[PDB]
Amino acid sequence: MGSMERASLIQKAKLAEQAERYEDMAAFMKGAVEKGEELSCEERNLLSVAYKNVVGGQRAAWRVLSSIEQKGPEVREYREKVETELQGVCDTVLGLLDSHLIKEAGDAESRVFYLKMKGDYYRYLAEVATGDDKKRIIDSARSAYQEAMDISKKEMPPTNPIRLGLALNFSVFHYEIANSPEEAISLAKTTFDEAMADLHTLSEDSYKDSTLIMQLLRDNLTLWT
Amino acid sequence: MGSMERASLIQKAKLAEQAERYEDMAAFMKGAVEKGEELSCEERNLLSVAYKNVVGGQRAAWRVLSSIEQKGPEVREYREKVETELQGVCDTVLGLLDSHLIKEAGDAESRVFYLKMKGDYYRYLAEVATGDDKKRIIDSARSAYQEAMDISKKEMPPTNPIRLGLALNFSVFHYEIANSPEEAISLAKTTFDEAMADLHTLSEDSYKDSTLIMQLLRDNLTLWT
Amino acid sequence: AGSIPGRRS
Amino acid sequence: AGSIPGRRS
Ligand SMILES: *Cc1ccc(S(=O)(=O)N2CCOc3ccccc32)cc1
Ligand SMILES: *Cc1ccc(S(=O)(=O)N2CCOc3ccccc32)cc1
Ligand SMILES: [Cl-]
Ligand SMILES: [Cl-]
Ligand SMILES: [Cl-]
Ligand SMILES: [Cl-]
Ligand SMILES: [Mg+2]
Ligand SMILES: [Mg+2]
Repeated sequence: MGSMERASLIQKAKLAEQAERYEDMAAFMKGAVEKGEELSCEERNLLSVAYKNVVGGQRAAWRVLSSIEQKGPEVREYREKVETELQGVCDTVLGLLDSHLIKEAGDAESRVFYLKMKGDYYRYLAEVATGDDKKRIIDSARSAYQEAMDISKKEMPPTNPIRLGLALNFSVFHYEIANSPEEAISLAKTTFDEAMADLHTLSEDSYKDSTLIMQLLRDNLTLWT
Repeated sequence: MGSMERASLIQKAKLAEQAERYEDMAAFMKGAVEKGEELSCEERNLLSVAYKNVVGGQRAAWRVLSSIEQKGPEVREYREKVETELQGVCDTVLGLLDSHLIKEAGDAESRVFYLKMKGDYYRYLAEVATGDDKKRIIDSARSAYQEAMDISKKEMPPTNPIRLGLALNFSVFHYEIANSPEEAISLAKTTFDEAMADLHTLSEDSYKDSTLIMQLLRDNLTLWT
Repeated sequence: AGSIPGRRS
Repeated sequence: AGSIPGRRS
């Protein structure tokens, strides 16, 4: 995408989302990141939406194939093919974050957003990991989420949607990856309760955003308890 | 896919469908066709399912982008990119049919199936065509559907699901491509009525198949009248 | 108008 | 359990 203008890549990412062409969307946003400039709030969301949808489809396919495999070499070979593709996309996202989105992100909102992404893509790698580096992958996810949590608690109100989504995802990490269901439940409960107590400060539109994510926390708590 | 066994390609196409990985499915089935052997009934369905789903998603995206365009150069450029990809997939399918599925298909069921596909992929090309060859593309679709119709009327009962689906699709061609809504309505009505009169000959499972497609014909008639 | 689906569903 | 969606929808 080196020959396309940054603004054109952003415009085409928005069109790709409208057309539900998420692989294209991700390629346009990778090109935009590689222009070397920082991303605005809206642009960060385009980047996340694109890759979350691409990897989300790969994860769903990997889960279908892994179930069939658990129940000739073809099933294993094809699960491995999908797994390698998934790992490649995660590595690409992590590479964008490391070169050089995180290091240039100084504001709490941007830095937390990117560290949350870093935790998420290591978590997706951990979902399929089985080898000698699996513990290190889990710890890489944990470390990214923890740094994001530390910044968010110092710099953002408890209703901030990025802070809430980070806590939501880190709680999923604890439950599904780290074998720490009590930590997952504790984090979700404390996050929900501290957000509830801060809703009185919010406008109608901010209230809607914060309560939407609070409901996602509650949905998980209902499933886990 | 030249190094993968035919049977493994077929097995992986089935897995890809279960995982909703239709691009993979199409690539596996292209590899299977390129082994040079004829396809069984089940294998013909795998080929059609794979490419119908791939091109169906491209068509939906092209329609979103074409609507935005009708309402800088970026929208046109991106619509053109999706259009070229769509044309490439249609050309690939038509190439498989021409080399050499149709020429080796002697039984009415296989030959009608492939000629129906040929009509469909020329119809998809016609949906996006605007240049000097647009009339020829439309006529190529018409000619393929017509040959399939002629064989089906001589060799298949009026309830045969391939005969019914062919008539359904040719009726859509008349309405949406050829600007012949009366021909579309006449074909759908006569097809429906002749199938109705033959249902008494069918088993429960065949009855279910034929009535399902009859309902699709009726749905179109209700929309068109 | 609808054309034939890939599968009965 | 659910993680954050890409968009509010
Ligand atoms: C990680 C994260 C968290 C929130 C947001 S957002 O922009 O505020 N937004 C989009 C994602 O899903 C949402 C659900 C409910 C409220 C707001 C959002 C972005 C990234
Ligand atoms: C073109 C065509 C027509 C029918 C069939 S099928 O195998 O009989 N089948 C699969 C496709 O959708 C259907 C709907 C209702 C009944 C049967 C089918 C395959 C290709
Ligand atoms: Cl494979
Ligand atoms: Cl900065
Ligand atoms: Cl483009
Ligand atoms: Cl033959
Ligand atoms: Mg420039
Ligand atoms: Mg062989």
